[PDB]
Amino acid sequence: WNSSTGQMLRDKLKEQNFQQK
Amino acid sequence: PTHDVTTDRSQRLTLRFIPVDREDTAYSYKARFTLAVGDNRVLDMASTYFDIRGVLDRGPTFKPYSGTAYNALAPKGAPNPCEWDEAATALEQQKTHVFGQAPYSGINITKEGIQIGVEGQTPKYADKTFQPEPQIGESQWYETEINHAAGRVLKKTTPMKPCYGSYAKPTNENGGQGILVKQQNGKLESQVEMQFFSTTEATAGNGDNLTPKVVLYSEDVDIETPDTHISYMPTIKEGNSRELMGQQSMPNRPNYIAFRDNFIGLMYYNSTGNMGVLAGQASQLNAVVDLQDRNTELSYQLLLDSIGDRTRYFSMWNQAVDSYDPDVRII
Amino acid sequence: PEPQIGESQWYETEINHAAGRVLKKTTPMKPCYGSYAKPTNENGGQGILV
Amino acid sequence: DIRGVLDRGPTFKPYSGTAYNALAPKGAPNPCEWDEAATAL
Amino acid sequence: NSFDGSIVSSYLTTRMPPWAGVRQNVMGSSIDGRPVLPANSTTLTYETVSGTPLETAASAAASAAAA
Amino acid sequence: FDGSIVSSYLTTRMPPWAGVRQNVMGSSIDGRPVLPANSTTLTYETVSGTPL
Amino acid sequence: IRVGNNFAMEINLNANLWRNFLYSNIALYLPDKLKYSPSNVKISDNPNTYDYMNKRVVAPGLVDCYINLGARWSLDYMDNVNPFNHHRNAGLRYRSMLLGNGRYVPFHIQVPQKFFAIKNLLLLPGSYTYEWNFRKDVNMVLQSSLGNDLRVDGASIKFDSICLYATFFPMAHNTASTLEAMLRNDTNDQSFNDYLSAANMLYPIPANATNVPISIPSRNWAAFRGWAFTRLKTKETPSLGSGYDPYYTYSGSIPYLDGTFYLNHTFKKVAITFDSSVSWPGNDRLLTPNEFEIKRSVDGEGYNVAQCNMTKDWFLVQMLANYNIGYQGFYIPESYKDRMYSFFRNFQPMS
Amino acid sequence: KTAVDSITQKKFLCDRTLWRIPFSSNFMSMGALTDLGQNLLYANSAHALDMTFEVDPMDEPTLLYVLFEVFDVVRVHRPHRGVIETVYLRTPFSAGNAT
Amino acid sequence: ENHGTEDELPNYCFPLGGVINTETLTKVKPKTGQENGWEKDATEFSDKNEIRVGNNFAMEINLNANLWRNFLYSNIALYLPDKLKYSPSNVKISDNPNTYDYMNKRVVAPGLVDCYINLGARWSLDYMDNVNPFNHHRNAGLRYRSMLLGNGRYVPFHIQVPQKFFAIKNLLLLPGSYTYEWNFRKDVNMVLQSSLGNDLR
Amino acid sequence: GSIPYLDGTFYLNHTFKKVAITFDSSVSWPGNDRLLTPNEFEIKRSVDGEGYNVAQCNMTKDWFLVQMLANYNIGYQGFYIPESYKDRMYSFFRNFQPMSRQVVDDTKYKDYQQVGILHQHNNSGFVGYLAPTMREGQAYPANFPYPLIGKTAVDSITQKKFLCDRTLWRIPFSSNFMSMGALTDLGQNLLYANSAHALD
Amino acid sequence: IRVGNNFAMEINLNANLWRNFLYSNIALYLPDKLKYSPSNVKISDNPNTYDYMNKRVVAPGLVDCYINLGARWSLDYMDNVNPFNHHRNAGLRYRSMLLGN
Repeated sequence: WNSSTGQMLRDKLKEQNFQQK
Repeated sequence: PTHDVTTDRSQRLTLRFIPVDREDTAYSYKARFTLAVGDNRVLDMASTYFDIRGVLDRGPTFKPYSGTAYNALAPKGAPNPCEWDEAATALEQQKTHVFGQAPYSGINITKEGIQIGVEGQTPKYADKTFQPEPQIGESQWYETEINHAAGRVLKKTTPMKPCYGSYAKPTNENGGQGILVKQQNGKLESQVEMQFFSTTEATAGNGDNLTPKVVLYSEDVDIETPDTHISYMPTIKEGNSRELMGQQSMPNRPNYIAFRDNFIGLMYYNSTGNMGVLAGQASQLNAVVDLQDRNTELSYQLLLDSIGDRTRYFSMWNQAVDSYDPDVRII
Repeated sequence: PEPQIGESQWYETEINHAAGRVLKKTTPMKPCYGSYAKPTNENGGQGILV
Repeated sequence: DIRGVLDRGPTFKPYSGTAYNALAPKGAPNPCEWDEAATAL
Repeated sequence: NSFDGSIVSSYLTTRMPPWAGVRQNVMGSSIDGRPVLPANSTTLTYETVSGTPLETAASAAASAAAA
Repeated sequence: FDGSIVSSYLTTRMPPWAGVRQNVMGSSIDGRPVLPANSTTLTYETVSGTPL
Repeated sequence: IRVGNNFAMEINLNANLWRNFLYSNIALYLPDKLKYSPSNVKISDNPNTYDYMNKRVVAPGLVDCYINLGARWSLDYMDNVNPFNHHRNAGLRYRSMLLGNGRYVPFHIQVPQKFFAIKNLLLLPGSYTYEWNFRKDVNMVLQSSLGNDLRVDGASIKFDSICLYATFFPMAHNTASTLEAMLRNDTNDQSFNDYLSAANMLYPIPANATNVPISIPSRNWAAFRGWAFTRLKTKETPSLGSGYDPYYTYSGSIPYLDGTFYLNHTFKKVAITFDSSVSWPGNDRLLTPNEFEIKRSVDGEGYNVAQCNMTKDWFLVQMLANYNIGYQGFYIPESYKDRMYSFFRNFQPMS
Repeated sequence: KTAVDSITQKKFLCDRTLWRIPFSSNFMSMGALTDLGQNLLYANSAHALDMTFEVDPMDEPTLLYVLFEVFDVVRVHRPHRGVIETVYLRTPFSAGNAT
Repeated sequence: ENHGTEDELPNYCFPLGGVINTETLTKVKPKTGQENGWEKDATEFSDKNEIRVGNNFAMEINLNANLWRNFLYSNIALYLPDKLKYSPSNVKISDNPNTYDYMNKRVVAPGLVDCYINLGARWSLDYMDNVNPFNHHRNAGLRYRSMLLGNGRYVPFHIQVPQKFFAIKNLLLLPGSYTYEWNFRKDVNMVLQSSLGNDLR
Repeated sequence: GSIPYLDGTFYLNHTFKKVAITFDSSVSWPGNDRLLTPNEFEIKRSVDGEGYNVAQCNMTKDWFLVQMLANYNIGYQGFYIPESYKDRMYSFFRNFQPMSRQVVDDTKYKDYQQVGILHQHNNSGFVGYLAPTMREGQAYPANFPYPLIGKTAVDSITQKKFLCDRTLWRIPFSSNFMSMGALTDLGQNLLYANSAHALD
Repeated sequence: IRVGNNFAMEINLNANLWRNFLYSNIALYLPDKLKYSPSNVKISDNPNTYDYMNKRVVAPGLVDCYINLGARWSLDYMDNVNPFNHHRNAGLRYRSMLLGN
């Protein structure tokens, strides 16, 4: 757990839709 | 589909064109090729590429690994076990002081050094070369009296250095270090002296078994500090001194070296001085008219961004794209 | 005498003349962690003007 | 649809590291008393 | 310089000409690391080919002449 | 010493908007000294709290 | 037997790790003017040498664990420093490791053709000559996380042999012949256009300069498309024109070529004037109908948006030009329109 | 509780991007050839342009790079075997003297 | 999900001076003739030298377990329902169970959640199951806005808000003159969002 | 452990050297001299350089071309990263991994010393000897990693290899290696669909 | 009163943390021909028993922080070792924790 816990949490957040409809 | 797609006659897929003219220069390189296209096929120039190979010297200042490589776990101020000359005020008398450890716990000490073990009935003694290895030490946390101790310590000849990052290449397969200079026919004998010590309490032991309690094996290694620099030298003067004992090290800054993304700049683009030429060999009029106002590199960069995702790495074109860590740009 | 500057060498040197800063009994004790005291003089000292 | 009982066996361990006195030094002995031969002299 | 409070660039500027040694005057460097004096240095008026390595000392030629 | 004409290069029109000419210690409404335009402390907005 | 608790020592971990990361990855990359030379240690005289930037010390106090604490706010000194010249550059890391990890490295690489006229050209049968030139300038074809002048250090590159490879689709001879015949009419002629479709020009800016004028003589603006501009550090764009330009004593990113610009927030205003009298957008379109006010710092009429200091007009112009968004309410554009170099993806308000 | 008086600073970053000022009437991308580029006021008679950039001060010397976006087209033609003839063009900032 | 800590190797602190418990020793030379004889060194070699026998003094700490324990505590334990935490001793604590001071001075024993809770199990704690999970300092959505306004107590601000009513959020307003009055809310607890839910009012 | 025959997590997929296909003991299948080495496919080239290598690794250009064609039809119009949807998890380009490193040239180094594990001391004096036990020994400069950075970097040689896990090498039975349909054209000629054949 | 600086001890943090990652995540997965049998401790004769795979020890010196420094490399011994039979397997972790612990 070596980090700033910033972008790390936002990246954890990236598990959602993206490309199209 | 069955017919009218692929030919049946023996036809190759990839053609390798040997350069016809080539010219080296102190700062450039020109290659020329005779692109021949068969009489019944069409070549898509997009598949063409220049395959190169040669020697690349990254230079002394290429350190791709952040931090050190030698004795990293050691404290950044811990000095290597060393001896050094020092002005003596007792009675230019230059007495020497010794600072070092002794992790090895042997059985007995004689004038031949520590007795590592027994062989048959004859006592066996450690080799001057490597046998009191720095790594092997006592393996019991609770203190136990050691009546015979051994260890290695650099002579005053070798410059003193912090343990952090200090390294000296080995000389003999057994993992020792030690200048192998000899002044004789077999001019490769190791010059390792054994230094003996006893308790300061043992003074009036003349005739008494004033046995040496700790024996130190002295070396002279080719010490190096490859990737670290001193961050605090207490005294400007050179040589070895008690003052210099406190010097502290620090790893050198990381520094990566590689080719440009998409091999940018390796080919001469948008410079009419050195312009690529493509022309039908029957004539010779170049069909590539390039200006100095146009910027082909950036244009290809933006085009690649437009077509494909600019995050996947393709090692062939060296397509890895520069990017900073967002937690560094914005705190 | 300034909080941060001190002896550089870890090598013991048995200083014979030493100095430092200490809080008087007027100021309540508190622990180091978190302790803050606004500065008064431009040289960075904390102090208390009367 | 299956219902039943399985035994993962004694050699199942999903967590690395230990469960007890994890912070303790790996050489620190428990407070114990033992017997030994005595050379009372 | 009594704090001249004039606009730092009021005259018309001209597009930087794209060729060597006109972008700025800084101590340059050779291809292999030799230092190069700035563009506006006097000593760059002429040309210094400075081909240093002569042909190898023809002591073999002297011996051949002797023989 | 110098001995060259003051202005040989062509001279462009002064842009009309504020803070282009005469970089000096300006002053906001009701005192409040304001640093000149080419000072690095004017690359970002600086809004205060209570307007007193 | 021990009486009382066991002797032990304390150390904060997370704070220490945070300090280590902050120092290592920011404090060492401050502008050199904030660092000072060491004591009793010889240092290189040339400021571009690796040695100078390695043995130069920077006090940790400048950036400790308590800098702008609680705030998402880039440091002042760093937002002008190139951020790509950083040993955490993911692409640079990947490329450096891909080449290897030693000082002396043989290489066998394949270089594509980028010139737009022939980049996708469909060459027909015949005998064609093909010659190109390659640089051996280390400062130009190599990239260094520190930007130090490589050739001063002693980096060198040598070519052994260069060959050309081309792949032919084994098209059936009859169809290939028909296609060749059909592609040589006066009508079925191939065409291309450079993707940037530009005309780059550059203009010097003196140090500590505020205003930059520009003029073009009586051109004919037919089929003109639009403007596009940014700002570069002169210490870095390299003089493309000749061959070796001696003076390119820097080896980091090349925002003129790599496309990694970073000095785009230093612009304040842009004025456009045709025939020295008319302002181009000057049909009273913008709120300030004569300038493209990008960031107004002091002014507080209430024109900045995004809780930052970019004016509404400039934000609207960027959004319109990039995604045709702005006349029917702002909203995050789709990932399929916001590429990596698109405006929105790199817009970061701070406070 | 003992917080000191406050001030506020706001700035922004925008990297890897080029500021764009499209030469269109409504700034929208309604085509490769913008409508304003076809106006008789611009397509017929000559004009001259003056711009002005006001930029932040920096210690290092810097350069402004302006990129007049222009059409840039190449047409490749091939009458017979081993014959390539190309016709270049860059319409707004035309390049090349003729005869 | 407590996958445990990868603390196979031991981690050791060390004296910054290389070694501490040194022993003052004197160089001794072998005698002549007498095999077991030994005479102290008379040639110039300082008779007082510091040497360490055996391994160097050092202390141990399990880093990789301590990091996990700190994370677990700071991100779960302090967020347990108040009925588990006990009030401190000799410390003047607030009385309102919503004031930030009460939520800050309440001490929760680390034993409730330590390194060994549900070891190897992927299982949310039953207590935290009903507790609001968004009221947490790791809420990226909250943290982004909180830092966007700034890290100070006194924050001048400038915002833009949308119109969200479905009937006019997309109305194509034809030419004319219209009145467009709308209300706004001044209650702190409604327009501000806290990570702990403390009564801002 | 995972059962690559079932799970699909193949991992020993980078050890193949060459594959030779022969019909009726006389005819090699890619027999119209399509490949650079037309007699047989060359998956990875061993220590040998005469031009054939791609992607800064030890895979020959012909094999890379064949894989890319079989998986994405890329290759007759210049290589480029295929679309995301075509590059599924159990696909080729996703798991392609070229590597490289440098080690000490044991021959062209004037002072080489093959030091085994039993006698290399780094971080000496602060780690257990050959076992994760308490720290032991004395501090000392070290001797094992031979450096490859700085003025004292030793002479070096380069080793290149690659990994391609959870994937299958594919050799389509089509006249141009490209996927034109489920029923490949070469699979329905009146030479492989009329008379018998045998394969080696 | 204290004279001079305060007593203290030093420990490299990130270097030690990496040792662990390397060791605990790779060094234990080297092929058995490198690991050597322990001393004065029993061990199953069957080389497939969990006890054999656990009791057998592997020297940290094989893979410490200084292995192939700066090189994006895969250990030769590990090239042929199955990489999915590893306790970091995300799918295996999820499937094991789904049933319980």
